[PDB]
Order: sequence, then C-alpha cells, then structure tokens
Amino acid sequence: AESTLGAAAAQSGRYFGTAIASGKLGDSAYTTIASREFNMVTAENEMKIDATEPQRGQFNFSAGDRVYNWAVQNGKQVRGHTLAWHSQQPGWMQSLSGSTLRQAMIDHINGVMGHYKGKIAQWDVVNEAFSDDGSGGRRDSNLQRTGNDWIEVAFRTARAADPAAKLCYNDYNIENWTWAKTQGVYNMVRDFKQRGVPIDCVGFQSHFNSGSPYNSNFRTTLQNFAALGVDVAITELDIQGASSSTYAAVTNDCLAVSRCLGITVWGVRDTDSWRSGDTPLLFNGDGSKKAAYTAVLNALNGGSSTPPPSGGGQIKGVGSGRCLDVPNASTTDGTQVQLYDCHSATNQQWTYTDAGELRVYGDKCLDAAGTGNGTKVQIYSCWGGDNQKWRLNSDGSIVGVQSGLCLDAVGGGTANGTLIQLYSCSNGSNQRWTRT
Amino acid sequence: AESTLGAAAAQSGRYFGTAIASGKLGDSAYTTIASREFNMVTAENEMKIDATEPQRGQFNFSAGDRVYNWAVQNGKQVRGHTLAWHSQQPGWMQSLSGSTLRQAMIDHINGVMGHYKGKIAQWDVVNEAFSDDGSGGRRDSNLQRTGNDWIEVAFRTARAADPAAKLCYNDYNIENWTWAKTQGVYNMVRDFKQRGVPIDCVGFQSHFNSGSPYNSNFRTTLQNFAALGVDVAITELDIQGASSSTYAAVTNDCLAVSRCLGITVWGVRDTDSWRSGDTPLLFNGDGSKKAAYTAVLNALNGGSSTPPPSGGGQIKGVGSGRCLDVPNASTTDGTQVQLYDCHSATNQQWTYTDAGELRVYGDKCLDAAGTGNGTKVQIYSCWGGDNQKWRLNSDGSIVGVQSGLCLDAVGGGTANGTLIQLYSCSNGSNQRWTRT
Ligand SMILES: CO[C@H]1[C@H](O)[C@@H](O)[C@@H](O[C@H]2[C@H](O[C@@H]3CO[C@@H](O[C@@H]4CO[C@@H](O)[C@H](O)[C@H]4O)[C@H](O)[C@H]3O)OC[C@@H](O)[C@@H]2O)O[C@@H]1C(=O)O
Ligand SMILES: CO[C@H]1[C@H](O)[C@@H](O)[C@@H](O[C@H]2[C@H](O[C@@H]3CO[C@@H](O[C@@H]4CO[C@@H](O)[C@H](O)[C@H]4O)[C@H](O)[C@H]3O)OC[C@@H](O)[C@@H]2O)O[C@@H]1C(=O)O
Ligand SMILES: CO[C@H]1[C@H](O)[C@@H](O)[C@@H](O[C@H]2[C@H](O[C@@H]3CO[C@@H](O[C@@H]4CO[C@@H](O)[C@H](O)[C@H]4O)[C@H](O)[C@H]3O)OC[C@@H](O)[C@@H]2O)O[C@@H]1C(=O)O
Ligand SMILES: O[C@@H]1[C@@H](O)[C@H](O[C@@H]2CO[C@@H](O[C@@H]3CO[C@@H](O)[C@H](O)[C@H]3O)[C@H](O)[C@H]2O)OC[C@H]1O
Ligand SMILES: O[C@@H]1[C@@H](O)[C@H](O[C@@H]2CO[C@@H](O)[C@H](O)[C@H]2O)OC[C@H]1O
Ligand SMILES: O[C@@H]1[C@@H](O)[C@H](O[C@@H]2CO[C@@H](O)[C@H](O)[C@H]2O)OC[C@H]1O
Ligand SMILES: O[C@@H]1[C@@H](O)[C@H](O)OC[C@H]1O
Ligand SMILES: O[C@@H]1[C@@H](O)[C@H](O)OC[C@H]1O
Repeated sequence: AESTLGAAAAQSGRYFGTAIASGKLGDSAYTTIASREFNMVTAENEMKIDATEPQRGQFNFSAGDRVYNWAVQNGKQVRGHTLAWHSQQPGWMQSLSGSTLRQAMIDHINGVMGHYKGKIAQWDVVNEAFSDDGSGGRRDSNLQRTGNDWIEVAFRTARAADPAAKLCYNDYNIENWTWAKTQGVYNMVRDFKQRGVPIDCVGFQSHFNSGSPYNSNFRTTLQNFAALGVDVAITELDIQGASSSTYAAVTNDCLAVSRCLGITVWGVRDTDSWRSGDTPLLFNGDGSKKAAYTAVLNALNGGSSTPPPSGGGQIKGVGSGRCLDVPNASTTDGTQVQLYDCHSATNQQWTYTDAGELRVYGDKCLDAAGTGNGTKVQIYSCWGGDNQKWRLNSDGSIVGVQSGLCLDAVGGGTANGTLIQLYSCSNGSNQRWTRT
Repeated sequence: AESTLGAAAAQSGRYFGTAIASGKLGDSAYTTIASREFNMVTAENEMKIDATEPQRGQFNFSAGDRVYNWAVQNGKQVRGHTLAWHSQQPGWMQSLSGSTLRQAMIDHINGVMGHYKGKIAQWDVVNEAFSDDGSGGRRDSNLQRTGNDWIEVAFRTARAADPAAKLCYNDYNIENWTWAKTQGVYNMVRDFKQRGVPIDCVGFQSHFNSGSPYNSNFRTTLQNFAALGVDVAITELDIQGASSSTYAAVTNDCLAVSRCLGITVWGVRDTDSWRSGDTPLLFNGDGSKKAAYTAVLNALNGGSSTPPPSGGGQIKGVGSGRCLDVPNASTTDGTQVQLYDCHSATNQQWTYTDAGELRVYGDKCLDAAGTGNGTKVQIYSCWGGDNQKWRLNSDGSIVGVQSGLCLDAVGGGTANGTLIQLYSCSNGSNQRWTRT
C-alpha cells in the first residue's frame, strides 16, 4: 500500500513508527491515527528505568505492557526504550554511584530484557551517553563515573539477556557530521566493532530545531555509520516548524542508505508532543494530516520526477487550463479567487511554503473561511491558521488541512471568472491542478 | 507619554482600552499589563443584563462595581456594556414579550444607569440590533418584536437616566461600508439625528477575521457616521492572526477621524480572548508584546519618519553603515547572519510580514536559537514561532518577540563579517537599524 506511512515505508523494506503514550490509548482520535499510519511502536515513557524498576529489585511492567499489548494487537513491531540512561532514573538509582551503580545497571538490563525476551525488534540499550559541551566526550553522569567501560558492559549484558534483539546505541545531536558529538559516538561504535563489543544499531533521535538544525550532511553521517557494519534508524523524529522540505529530506536520506531500517516520529499529534510548542509532528491538534505528512508520504512513495516549483509558480487546473487567479490582482482580504487564462502576473504566482501555505503577493495566503462544502476560497493576511494550510496530494488534488476538503472549481466551470471553493474531494478534473 | 498604548493614544486626545474580566483581576501577570497599557475599561461581562438584574427589580452591581472601581483607581475611564441586547439576558427576561418586556427594558436601563449615573464615559445602550441576513434589516428578537421603536425608546430612556453619559449604538459587521448591515445602521442613525433621537455615538465592535475581513473602507464608514454628527468608537477590536498591518491600519483609521474617541481591544492576552484560538490580541499568553503591539504604539505615536518598505528591503545598521546579510547567499538553516557592505542582492533583501517575521529568499526567516544574551541570530525555515517574530521599535531597534532582546552586532563590531546576536536592548548604535 501507499496510502499510509507504514505501508508506504514497507515498499522500500522499511518501517514507519511513532511513540505511544499509554495514557492516550483511551482517546479514539489518537488510536485511529496511530493504528492506521504506523507499523512500529516505541513506548514514550513506559519502558524507561523509573517506570520498569520503581524500587531496587522490584520490576513493574504494567505500563509497558499496556503499550506493548496495543502494538502487537494492531500488527506493530516494538522498539524497547530504554535500558541504561542518566535521565529519568528512579530516586533509588540517582543516589547510587560506583560499583553499586554498575551492578544495578546490569540488574536492570537483565530484568527488563528478560520480561520482553524475544518480543522486541530493537532495544535502545544505552541512551545519550555523550556530552553536548561540543568536545565529543562522554556525558559526565553517575553512570560514566562508574567507569568508561559502562556502555560496553551494558551491551554485553544485553546480548546475553536476549540475543534475538537488535542492540542500539541511541542519542541526539549526532545527525550533523561536523558536530564533535557525532564523531565521538562514531569512534565508540567503531571501537566496539573492532573489539567484538555486541552492537547492531545506532539510533539517531533526530530532534531537529533551530538550535540543532537539519543539515544535508546527515546522509553522509548515516552512510558513515552504516559502513561500520551496523544498521541505523531515525528513532525520535520531530522538526520544529514541521517543514515539509525538511521532513522530506530526512525521509530521503534514510531511503538513500540501505542500512537505515526505518523512521520513528516522536508522537502522533502536535498536541501529544513533548514539544507541542514547536508543532513538530505530522498531525495537528484536531487530528488532521499536515502538509508535512503529505510530503513524507510522497517521499516514501518515491516522490515525482519533476523538481518542485522553487519560489513562485502558477497553479493550473487540468480540467480547464485556467490558472488560479486573484480577481484583478487585488490585495484586498476576503477576495475570492478564480480561474483565468494563464499569464506572467503576480496575481497568478503562488508559492508553496514549507509551512504548507500557498502565498501570493508574498504575504497574502490562500484562505478558507469555513470548513464545509461550498466554502469560498479566498486570500487573507498570512498568520499560519490551519484554514490557510494545504496538502498537495500526488493525485493532483489540493486539500485543506483544517477542512479536509479539496479546492473545487465551482459547478465544474472552466471559463474565466470561475470561482474556487471547498468541496468533498472528487477525482474530477475540476479539482486537479498542475504546477508550472 | 508614549511608551504605553493609553499614554500614546492620549497624545491625540484619544484612549486605548481593553475588556477586563473581574475573575482575572487577581492574576498579577494580568493586572501588571492591564494597569500599565490601558486608560479605558469595559467590563467583559459584569455589566450585562443577566449580571446586573438577575431577577426583575433586583439589581446586583457587585461584580460590575468591582471592575468599575479597579478601572477608576488605576486611571481608566469606563464604557458601560451593555443595557439592551437580545443576548445574555437573564432567564426571566428571555420569556417576556410585548409591553411587559418593553417596560422591563426601560426599567433595566433606569436601574443600571441610575447606579452608575455620572460615572460612565460611554454606554452601549443598544447592542447588535441588526441582522446578518443580507437584508440590512433588524434582527428578529423578543426586543424587536416589542416594536420597531424599541431602539429609539432605549436611547430616550438612557438620556433621561444619565444625561452626562455618551450614548452609543454598538454592533459588529458594520465596518465594511459596502455591507447591507452597515447601511442599515447608517440609515437608522441618520434618521435618529434628523428626528432628534438622543444618540451620541456608534460603536464598531471591529471583530475581524477571514469570515468578515478588515477593509480599508472601514475609515470611510467611520467618516460617514462622523459626518452625521455622532462620535465613533472602536469597541471590541481583535484581529484573527493579529496582523501588524491590519492592527496598524485600524489604529490609523481612528487617528484619521477627528470624532473617533478611541480604540478598545477585546481582551488583554491572547489566552484571555473569547477567540484565543485566533490569537487576535496584542499580548501573548506569557505576557510578551506581540509584533502588532509595536505597530499600534508606533501608529499612535505617529509612525516612522519615512514610509516603511512595503516588503523587500535592506536593513542597515546605524553604527556600522552596513546591511543585514546572509553569508554567501546561503540558504542553509542555521546560518548566522552578519553585517556587510550594502548591495542589491537577495541575501540582503528582508521582508517584514504582517505576522512579524523577517523573511529572506521568500521562505527563510530571521531566527533566534535561544532567549539569552549572546543567542545567535540566523536563518531557519519559516514556521511562525515567536523566536521568528520581531517588533520594529520607533527608536530603530528590532526586538525578538519571544526573547524580548534586541538584534545586536557583536562587540559593537562595524566591519564586514560582524555577526548578529540577541542582547539586552541598550539603545547602542549597534542595536539601531534603518529600513532603506
Ligand atoms: C517535571 O516537569 C516536567 C519535566 O521536566 C519534563 O521532563 C516532563 O517529564 C515527564 C516525562 O516527560 C517525558 C520525557 O522524555 C521524553 O522523551 C525523551 C525525549 O528526549 C529524548 O532524548 C529521549 O530519548 C526521550 O525518551 C518524553 O517524550 C516526555 O513525555 O514523562 C513522564 C512524566 O512523569 C514526567 O513528569 O514533563 C514534566 C511536567 O510537565 O510536569
Ligand atoms: C457553550 O457555552 C459557552 C458560550 O456559548 C460562550 O459564549 C461563553 O459564554 C460565557 C460568556 O462569554 C462572554 C460572551 O460575551 C463576550 O463578549 C461579547 C462578544 O460578542 C460581542 O458582540 C459582544 O458585544 C461582547 O459583549 C465575552 O467576551 C465572553 O467572555 O461569559 C459569561 C459566561 O457565563 C458564559 O458561559 O462560554 C460558554 C462556556 O464556555 O461555558
Ligand atoms: C557577480 O558579482 C557578484 C559576486 O560574485 C558576489 O560574490 C557578490 O559580491 C558582492 C559582495 O557580496 C558579499 C560577499 O561576502 C559575503 O559574505 C562572506 C561570508 O563568508 C566570509 O568568509 C566572507 O569573508 C564574507 O565576505 C556576503 O554575504 C556577500 O553579500 O558584497 C559586496 C558587493 O560589492 C559585491 O559585489 O555579489 C555580486 C553581485 O551580484 O553584484
Ligand atoms: O537597562 C539597559 C542595560 O541593560 C543596557 O546594557 C547594555 C547591554 O549591552 C552592552 O554592550 C554589549 C556587550 O556585549 C556585546 O557582545 C554587545 O555587542 C554589546 O552591545 C552595554 O555595554 C550595556 O550597557 O544598557 C542600556 C540600559 O538602559
Ligand atoms: O533532553 C534532551 C535535551 O536536553 C536536548 O537539548 C538539546 C541541547 O542542544 C541543542 O542544540 C538542541 O537543539 C537541544 O534539543 O535535546 C534532546 C533531549 O532529549
Ligand atoms: O457574537 C458575534 C458573532 O455572532 C459574529 O459572527 C460573525 C458572523 O459573520 C462572519 O462573517 C464573522 O466572521 C463572524 O465573526 O462576530 C461578532 C460577534 O460579536
Ligand atoms: O484577475 C484577472 C487578471 O489576471 C486578468 O489579467 O484580467 C482579468 C482579471 O479578472
Ligand atoms: O463544482 C462542484 C463539483 O465538483 C461537485 O461534484 O458537485 C458540486 C459542484 O458545485
């Protein structure tokens, strides 16, 4: 299939997953999206240290199993997250250090993997062991202070506890090859492979924002690690601003590296995100697909063989030959758009932004004042509303994110002056458009 | 006085007010802004029919006076809202009809206005009496069915109750001069003035959104009513998306009309708005000034020395004489901007959008990574986060909405290559810019 992320990803032998929060599984809107779109699941917090071993020697898998049960019940595989980490440690562990901490770490790994033995596709055995100071050294934590060999020990312990699981090292800010952190993790994984330390994969969290922006060299980073003899996976993907282009670039980088197993986005809806303020996911608050969703799906399906109209560009309806035109090149908010013979005039030059807007005049946005059929499509000052965002489906249609309705040439008209509206998508030619 | 809205408006003998919610007067974050920025107050709900006369003949002014006193104590006048309206009527009035309802209306007016006699600057005597059906006729309500002369009666009663208060007719969707509703109200006020019906003002709610967009002819409307011999007031202003241009346009419309008494925005922070989802106010939920706030203040203070660049222009540093430049015309997210000899190149053409972004290349935005001093200012895909929105102060400084910090040429550098950072505003020449 090529209508859902999971199925689409499956076409390249890859998976596409998300992070599930057990407390949200009772929300039908949430489960409807999660069950339909993803074939891989990571427990957002339920399989972490504090959640699985609340008191020393006392393991608890109720929260984890709620996530796990839902995943397999809906045909999804599971990534275990996470066994050894400096963050979210229960209180009893935070007060530990030295050999006592080292053995507790080992005991924890054995306890959790044993419970899920043979049920987990991948395990993030160790998470965020490297520093962000910019030196590429080890993060200064209670775990690292027990000895530099703690990571190696964690992996050897894991392989023995469940030899069927892929053992991954997971971390963030290791996507840009030029960053010292990236090279530090590289050198470690390389040392591991050379000495026989058990490690099958490297997880790239991929938490992209203006602080740590995506960079095209992410592909070389993936290639480099792949070349060490380990699989790579994008494990916690989310992009501040949810740029359509950035989301597509990440998708293509993974599909460009044969060893990239798949892509997991850290959440379902922006409102579910640990950083909802960055509206970084593929679905918005009310559960509708965002422009980035379409871009990701299209990339997974191979995309197209016609370079997207970078900056400016007309939109012509295949069923009329007329171009999306703004009546007499007006810049008056509330002006309903129309169909008109194509010509080189700004009032016909539309830019599809990475945020999903169709801009004209540089600061006016294609706007819908309503969500029902017959809603007049117009121009209005750009402010980022969902009624100003659109998805350009590969089938040639342009759907409104908020409405879920398609741009429709009223009454299937085709003569100049034909007004544009929103209407239940119909493969009709009065709803298909071509970039130029 | 010109660092706050009220004080700036006062320079032209006008006021800039807000709608106060009695329940928020206990929130210091709320009152800190409210007491500082406005010199006119309207009770958001405390002076309405159901709130002042819970039972016929039994008036309750506790909540109302609470707001009234807070206002006067903090140096603000008050607009009484509202005496006769089809909405928010107590249960007992909603069932009355004909004469009994007519007398109930008259009594209500005498009761409330009697209590506040001589204390109120303006009274919205009658609210929303016209239909949106396109006919330009009266709205069908129990009040209108008491007889078409109800509006006239309400005003005559009001004049008698308190001859010292300015009596206003208040409505929405009467801003666009071409609308039937508008002409419907225009004709009524003209008639009233000709027949001597006591009416001193017309309140334009000014609730703008894609459904009923702002139109430049709003000024024409204000001037037309003004010519009739009545004052005009912007009573409940809020703009969907809070466009800087629209907010500035409305402010200038009032400044262009001698009879325009002032402007009231319907709320303090976006989170206090009856339409919070449209983030239509001047302050963010965190209390920070939005791009539109500065646009209004600048308008109230007069504006810029020269007509601001309408999209596309250089930004030259006063101290250095050099322009804001994107190194090597790079389009890579995360590229920090610099100062460089000014020249006609796209990597120096910045467009200030209505939303407050500073765009370059069309879909790239001036972006701040963090919120502290030294934070790098760079370019990043446009998505509309507050770290991508800026206020153009009249002193030449450019402030980040989210950080509240100024664009600053590092170390006061003036040479080519000087990097741009965020830093506490200092009025230094390395923090001043000219739109050229
Ligand atoms: C107590 O106040 C805040 C906490 O400061 C804040 O961390 C958060 O804590 C929640 C907890 O949030 C988890 C944190 O982990 C996220 O996933 C990680 C993201 O970074 C990657 O590098 C890691 O690999 C990921 O595992 C996850 O998405 C968040 O949901 O969840 C459990 C809660 O009990 C805890 O309080 O929120 C609290 C707060 O809002 O009160
Ligand atoms: C489902 O219940 C909802 C109501 O539907 C919703 O209106 C709101 O009602 C509150 C009420 O809200 C007031 C309504 O008036 C607003 O101001 C008017 C806006 O329109 C202009 O034309 C008028 O001139 C203005 O006066 C004001 O901003 C809102 O705060 O306040 C009193 C509450 O008792 C009532 O429930 O919210 C309820 C709800 O959420 O339960
Ligand atoms: C065809 O003429 C072109 C030039 O080929 C083109 O380079 C440009 O030249 C401008 C000049 O552009 C500056 C050059 O410096 C850039 O910043 C550099 C960033 O990396 C650092 O290592 C360097 O030291 C920095 O200089 C800056 O971003 C560009 O804007 O600016 C001065 C102009 O007089 C010169 O012509 O543009 C011309 C052109 O189109 O006219
Ligand atoms: O209250 C205001 C003060 O906070 C403000 O302080 C100035 C802040 O900038 C200082 O100069 C910066 C030093 O660091 C460099 O990197 C920057 O480029 C410089 O601009 C300046 O020395 C402080 O005085 O001054 C104005 C007060 O009203
Ligand atoms: O908890 C972790 C955060 O502390 C971490 O923060 C990163 C710090 O460096 C910045 O450049 C990054 O943008 C920022 O995300 O991010 C990962 C998260 O798991
Ligand atoms: O209560 C009033 C609302 O009913 C009114 O609704 C307007 C109806 O026309 C649409 O075009 C507008 O977008 C919509 O806001 O708005 C004013 C409010 O006071
Ligand atoms: O918008 C149309 C314009 O593009 C064309 O040039 O003239 C007719 C107008 O309606
Ligand atoms: O144009 C619309 C057409 O596409 C739809 O199928 O039926 C209603 C028409 O108005």
